[PDB]
Amino acid sequence: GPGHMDPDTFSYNFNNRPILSRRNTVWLCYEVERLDNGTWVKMDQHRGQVYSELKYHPEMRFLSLVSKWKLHRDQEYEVTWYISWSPCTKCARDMATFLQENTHVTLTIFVARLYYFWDPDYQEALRSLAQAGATIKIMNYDEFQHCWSKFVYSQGAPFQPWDGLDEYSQALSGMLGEILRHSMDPPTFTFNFNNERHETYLCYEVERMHNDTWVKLNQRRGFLANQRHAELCFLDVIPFWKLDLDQDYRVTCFTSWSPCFSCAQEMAKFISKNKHVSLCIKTARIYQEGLRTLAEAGAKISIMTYSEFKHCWDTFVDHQGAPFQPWDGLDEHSQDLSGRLRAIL
Amino acid sequence: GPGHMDPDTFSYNFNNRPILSRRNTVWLCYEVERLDNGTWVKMDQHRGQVYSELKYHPEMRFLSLVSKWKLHRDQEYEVTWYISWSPCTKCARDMATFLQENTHVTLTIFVARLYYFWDPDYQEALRSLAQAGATIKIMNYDEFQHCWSKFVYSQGAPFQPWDGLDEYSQALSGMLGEILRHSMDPPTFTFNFNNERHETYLCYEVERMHNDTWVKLNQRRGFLANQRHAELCFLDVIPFWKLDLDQDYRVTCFTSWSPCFSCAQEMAKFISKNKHVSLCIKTARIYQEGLRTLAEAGAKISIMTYSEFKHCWDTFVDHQGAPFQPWDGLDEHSQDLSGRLRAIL
Amino acid sequence: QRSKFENEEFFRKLSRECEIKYTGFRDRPHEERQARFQNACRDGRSEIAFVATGTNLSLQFFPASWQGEQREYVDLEREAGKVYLKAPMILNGVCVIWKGWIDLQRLDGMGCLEFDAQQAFEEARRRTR
Amino acid sequence: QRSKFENEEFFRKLSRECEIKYTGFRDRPHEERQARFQNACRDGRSEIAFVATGTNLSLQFFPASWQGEQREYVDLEREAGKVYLKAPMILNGVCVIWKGWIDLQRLDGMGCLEFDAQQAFEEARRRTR
Amino acid sequence: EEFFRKLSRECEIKYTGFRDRPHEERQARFQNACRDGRSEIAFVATGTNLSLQFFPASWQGEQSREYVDLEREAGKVYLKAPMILNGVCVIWKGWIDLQRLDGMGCLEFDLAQQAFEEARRRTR
Amino acid sequence: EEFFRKLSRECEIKYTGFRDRPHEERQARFQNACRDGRSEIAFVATGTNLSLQFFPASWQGEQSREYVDLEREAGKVYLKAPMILNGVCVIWKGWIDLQRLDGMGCLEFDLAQQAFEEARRRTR
Amino acid sequence: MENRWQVMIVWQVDRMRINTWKRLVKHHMYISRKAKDWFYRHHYESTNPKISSEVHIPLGDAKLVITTYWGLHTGERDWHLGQGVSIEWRKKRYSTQVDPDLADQLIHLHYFDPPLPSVRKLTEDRWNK
Amino acid sequence: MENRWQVMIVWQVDRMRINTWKRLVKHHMYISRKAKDWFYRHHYESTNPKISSEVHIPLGDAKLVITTYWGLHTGERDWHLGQGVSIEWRKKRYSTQVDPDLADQLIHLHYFDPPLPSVRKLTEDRWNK
Amino acid sequence: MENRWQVMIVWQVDRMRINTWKRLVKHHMYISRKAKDWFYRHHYESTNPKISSEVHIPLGDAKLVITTYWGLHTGERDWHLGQGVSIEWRKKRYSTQVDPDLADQLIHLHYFPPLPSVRKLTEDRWNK
Amino acid sequence: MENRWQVMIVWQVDRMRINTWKRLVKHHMYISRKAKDWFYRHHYESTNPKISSEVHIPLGDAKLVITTYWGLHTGERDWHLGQGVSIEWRKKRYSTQVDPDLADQLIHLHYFPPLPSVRKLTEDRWNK
RNA sequence: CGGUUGAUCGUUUUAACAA
RNA sequence: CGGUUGAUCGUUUUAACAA
Ligand SMILES: [Cl-]
Ligand SMILES: [Cl-]
Ligand SMILES: [Zn+2]
Ligand SMILES: [Zn+2]
Ligand SMILES: [Zn+2]
Ligand SMILES: [Zn+2]
Repeated sequence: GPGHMDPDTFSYNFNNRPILSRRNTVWLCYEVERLDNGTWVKMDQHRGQVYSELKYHPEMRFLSLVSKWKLHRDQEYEVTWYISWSPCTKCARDMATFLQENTHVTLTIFVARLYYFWDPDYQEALRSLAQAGATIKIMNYDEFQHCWSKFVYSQGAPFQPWDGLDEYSQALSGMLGEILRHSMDPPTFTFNFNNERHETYLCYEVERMHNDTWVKLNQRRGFLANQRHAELCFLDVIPFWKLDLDQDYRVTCFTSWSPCFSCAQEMAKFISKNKHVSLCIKTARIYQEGLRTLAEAGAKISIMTYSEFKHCWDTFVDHQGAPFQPWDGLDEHSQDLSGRLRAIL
Repeated sequence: GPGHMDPDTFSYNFNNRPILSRRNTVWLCYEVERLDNGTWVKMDQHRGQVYSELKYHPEMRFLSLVSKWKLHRDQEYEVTWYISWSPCTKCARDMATFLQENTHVTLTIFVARLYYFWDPDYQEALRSLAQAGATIKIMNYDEFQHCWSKFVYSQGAPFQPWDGLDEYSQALSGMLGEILRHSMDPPTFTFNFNNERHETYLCYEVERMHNDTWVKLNQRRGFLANQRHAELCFLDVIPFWKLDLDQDYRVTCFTSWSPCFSCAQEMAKFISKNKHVSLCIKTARIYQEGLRTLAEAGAKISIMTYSEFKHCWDTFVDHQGAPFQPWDGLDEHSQDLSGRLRAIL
Repeated sequence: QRSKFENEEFFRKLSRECEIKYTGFRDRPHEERQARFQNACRDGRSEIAFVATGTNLSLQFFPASWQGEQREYVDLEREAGKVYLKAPMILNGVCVIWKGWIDLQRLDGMGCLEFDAQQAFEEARRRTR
Repeated sequence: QRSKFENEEFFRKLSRECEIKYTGFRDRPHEERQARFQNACRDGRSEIAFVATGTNLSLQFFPASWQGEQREYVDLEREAGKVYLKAPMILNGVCVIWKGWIDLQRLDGMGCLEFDAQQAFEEARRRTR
Repeated sequence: EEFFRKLSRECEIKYTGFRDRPHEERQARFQNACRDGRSEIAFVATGTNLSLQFFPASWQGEQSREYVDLEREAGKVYLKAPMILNGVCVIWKGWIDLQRLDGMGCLEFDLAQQAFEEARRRTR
Repeated sequence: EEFFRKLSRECEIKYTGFRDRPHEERQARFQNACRDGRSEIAFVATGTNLSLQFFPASWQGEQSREYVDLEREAGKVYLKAPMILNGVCVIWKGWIDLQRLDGMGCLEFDLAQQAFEEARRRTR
Repeated sequence: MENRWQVMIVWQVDRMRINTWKRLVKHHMYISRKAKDWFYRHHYESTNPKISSEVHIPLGDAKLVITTYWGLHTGERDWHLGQGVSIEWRKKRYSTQVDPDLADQLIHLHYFDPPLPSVRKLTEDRWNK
Repeated sequence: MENRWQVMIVWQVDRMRINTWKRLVKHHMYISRKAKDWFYRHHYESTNPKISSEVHIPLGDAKLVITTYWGLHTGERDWHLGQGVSIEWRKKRYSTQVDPDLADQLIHLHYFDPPLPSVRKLTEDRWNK
Repeated sequence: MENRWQVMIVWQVDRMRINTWKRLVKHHMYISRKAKDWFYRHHYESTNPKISSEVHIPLGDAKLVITTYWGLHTGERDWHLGQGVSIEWRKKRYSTQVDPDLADQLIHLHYFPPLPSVRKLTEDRWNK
Repeated sequence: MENRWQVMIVWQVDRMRINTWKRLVKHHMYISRKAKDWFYRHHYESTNPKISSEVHIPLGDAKLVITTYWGLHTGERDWHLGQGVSIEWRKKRYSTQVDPDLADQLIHLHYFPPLPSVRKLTEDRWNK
């Protein structure tokens, strides 16, 4: 049925806290659009919401509904899902094999929470689902408002967001970006990491100490951007790794601009509270008291060089078999920035 | 929901023709009773009807409903099912493992049709379900009327049975008795097969010719009773075996009383129409023109002796490790009956 | 008859502006749709439906065995790549004939109507008004 | 107070004819029900409920951490095989105390009530009638 | 042919009967089924899903000598069966011990045949 | 002990990697994983589900010499690992050919030990 | 030609309208007996394998029969999944297919001279306009 | 004793009555604004992990709060699956639990001096009588 | 007693694979009509109680018979009830067993939407 | 590079068996309180990326550690992602592997509604 | 696959849509 | 298993029950 669920179930189930224990049911709100004369028109009757059963997840019921619909196969369809938990292995595999057999339908999925984001089995299932042609995103405030207005029997009552919605959304976006292994295309890399821009993109890697030797972590590698600036999002993503308090970890950051005042203060406080995490920041530009305070807190502020650029191109760039090509005025600008930073610090 | 299904779906799905092709959905009407002060009281809210899904059979949904009910475990419950198709292997196994873990609930099942009664896999699944403690029966006219009055939104309209309901019910009862491998307890055998009684019970076996030698068929062995007399029910069960028209089959019948006039005429016509089926009737009593006509049609009417009694006791009697014990006045009465039949025929 | 056919709204609606198309298995690819349509036209044991594009009206060609009580044809060999359809019937008490054709490739074509107890129904219609 | 407790219908109903029982996990066997009840009585981190046999009234003993704003006891060592319950509360503006006990084997027992702004609520009750 | 030697190396055979039941009655049932017949006997290869089936001749519509014998040596049963495979008349022989329903088995070879050989060469 | 000889007879080992992928890259990945390390290598017995796992030492929280070597002979790799099992210090050694990721492997043996032996005898 | 066919004009309607029509007919047939002379034939009395129901309405000495179907081909619109209706008028082995307008006029001329059951609301296409 | 508890009288009710109460309150709160000064607090504003909703009703200078719960223990009857209600009256950190009769009397004294939302119909036990 | 027997090679498979086989075979001889020359024999047309169904593929003067089986006391997950498939080239009272590869090559020589292939039906992933 | 490694014996099992194990273990140390002396360590408390969870059973002066694993490139139905179980008797820096039978006998010696047994978790029906 | 149905798990799968 | 939730697939799973 189209949009007749009570607000209390919505608020209880679509809470976006990354670790939420007593939500054993999955809710799926689905809508369908059709391509006509080059524009996507809403299909008003082909929308609704379903919930799970003891051994019957909402994806299976949606597949049964699609089978009963008997959509014209000579048309193009876009389906949008809003789901509380990310699909499990069985549901992800069956959705992938459904998408592979029906090329006239595309699927976009918004998730409130990630289900077992620390389990490589579900990570591989989600990666396969994304490779099959599905778009997986994190449900933000706009989507919550849309679901409240469209699928909730609110009777005109205003939507009251829960505490910490934005921080949870940013943390979940960071984890999803880690899981899906996103990469920057060469144009964005060239436009953003040039030393000569209203956005700040930062990459990050993690290493662990073992017998006076640093060993890289395969999963703890990635990058993110701004939606608050990107440093706050990274510091919000950090606590969900559960870094051990007995071993030594080093976090290497590759940031375009220098951190702001509030971001630098937050980073300094975080690295002062956690003595087991060393920080190595290698920036490319400068956006100086905050930088000096951050450096004196324990961080190692440096300037990117050719080796760092080559590592970034090999690591976080979707070059697709293309070697790195440096741009004009790289070495002189890098040397000038390094000298200026050495004189300042 | 309790009893809100339209009459057309009921009439389409609960048709009891043994071979029915285009009914791809399963309907399950369930009701529950509870034991209080030694009497079984109806639980008015714990009843309803469900249907199947693409990969979700009604048994699974009923199990989920039972889980949600949270019945008191210190009580006794009786559940009654009315289902269109007999349960498949997965559903039968899971119902058996549910019954084995919950000893405070008993289950009685009425089936409109038998699903793949010729498939030994489903036969074994049904036998396991019956061994687990479930009672499996064939849905007769009284149960159809009860379901029409209770689970159908008929709005007071009278029930109109379809053509051939009783014959289909008798044929399905015979097939279910063959599948479940029923047996007579010693008291019934002694009371009915004594040569010295308002019921006629008949046993039957089948053999096939192969190089001038009779080979028994393991599945085609059983017995039945009256509900029309038992001979008409047996002749209705016969056509569903699909006996081949090229080989030679012999049907051996062990009947208590002699066939009636109409039953003898029907049997003679049936054995005259089918020349590939020989009939060997070995009766125990006489209920004579019809018998003479049946004998002249091609049958071999005989009288039971000690060997036949021993075979019956070993074959269709639940003796449970007990040898056969003949009763008084057996040999003299058998010899007198044989002499009288020889003089008559 | 002729005046009733040329004057009543229903007959004019079905005779003036009508184009037909075949939508048998709309969720299946074009090739097996063509194969199923050809098979159904050839065996004579299954229905074939032709839906007017504008309205919800449809013509169903049921097999004669499904009637049980009792000129029309669905033929192929007149022209390769086309199916021709003639269906006489009685509509609103007058004898009318439906004529059409659809191509096997597009599963589309044209279709229109023509002209080609009886007194009891006229009396009932007069008393109906 | 005393006159209101002895004269009003609600207090007399909850004080005169009342017997309590524990129905925590009614679909579970007796042994694990006893184990869960003992565990819940001992840890103090989960609720315990006691339902009046006749009516739908129930007493819930929520942990104090769940309140967040602010004598009563659920104790075991007074007698082996029994749990004793004391719960002071304010009902209909007057201070009342609930006293009961249930055995660990039958998960059943007895329970009844006793007697042991304030003027603003009296004014509201007088204006209520 | 590669198929023969692919399914003729280090191949041991083992009985599959009432697997979800205890072993003693399993050998009892194997014993009495091998004695009387009127039943199907399976022998699966360990490596793959290939299986030799022993069907009574009465189950076939029509109609070559092959046997299963256990009375020549106590505690073990010998199996012999010729069968035409891919145009050649190979003969499969083996044995299993009666105590553990396990043993060894191998297939060694002895107008329509040439017709199938021509068709097979044509199917390349 | 019966366990050792039960899992030491006619036991051949075979590599399990990216099984749902073609063989050429499978041996390439086995090659480079055996070269660099920083990965887990599995060797399962054919008969049962027993498996030998090769984990990098950096994955353990703390801390015995054992090796996997392929440069002594081209096209084949040799495996050596001591490990204490049931109170005795058995050593598992084997080899697999690099072309087919199959081969042979066997385990031959070399205050707390006596303590475990006493506890095991007590657990009868 | 060895293929013989039958021609029927079937008005494609959705499932909700079929359910509403059946419910209204059965409600006005038994509870509020304004239409008590009607004969509501149930599912399986027919040679045609796909004929879900058949309502007979006696009009003087003839009868107007409305038969609904299920299991037809899909339609052009989204909710034309294979159900339809057809109305005709018969008198002693003489049948003529009837416009729903004329059918409702006949119904109201003889019987009506919860909403009353009309065929114009059943057969009207709410998805093409 | 290291275990500290809170005492609440919770009226055990079924799911349908909870849904009807919530629907009526929200319908008379926004559409027909006879009760517009009420504050319908949504699910998660509480320290208690199991408190599905909380309706605040200002009565002069104090407020009557009705809180419903989900996730409680099962009841004695068949449809007492773990949901309940509790009504109390508070004025500046002074709270007293209120009889549903008195609660409805207070509600009708101040506001009412689709059916009107009453707590007597919500809390009444239709399964024990 | 044991003087007469019958020997065949039977490949244990899953029930869903048998259903897929008997669905594509019916589809290809009824709807697509690419294999309308094939024959299908049901369970009641054979004397062997364990025969599920038979598919006859004409190859000119000879035929290829592929038969399915229930009732095998082998089982897949040790349920003492397993399915199986057998292949037999038949030419005027001459019979032989054929491995799936040669049978598929025979089918492709004379014949030819998924297609009914014998390798997909007979191959195994439970032991490989 | 290849100079340092770690060797363990890991038994491939199914995910549902792992879930059953970790459900009965939690039940028996939380509700029934028969095994309240056992310890449970989650995934984030171990350095090995492939460790799922660890269960510690005290046996007096020593302990029995049973560890679960995801991420194995073996797989059950060849999905390159399989679970596994490992057993280890540990006594004050001394460690050894223990077969399931001896571990179950150790548990029954010191300890003891279904019970958490290691044979039911480690045994196989896919190859037996 | 309209077959004297050997049975694809067909809106032939649905309580209110005209209360 | 009220845990700064590591997440058992809890009527915490349901459109109308007071229209
Ligand atoms: Cl899911
Ligand atoms: Cl079923
Ligand atoms: Zn799922
Ligand atoms: Zn900032
Ligand atoms: Zn089933
Ligand atoms: Zn009779």
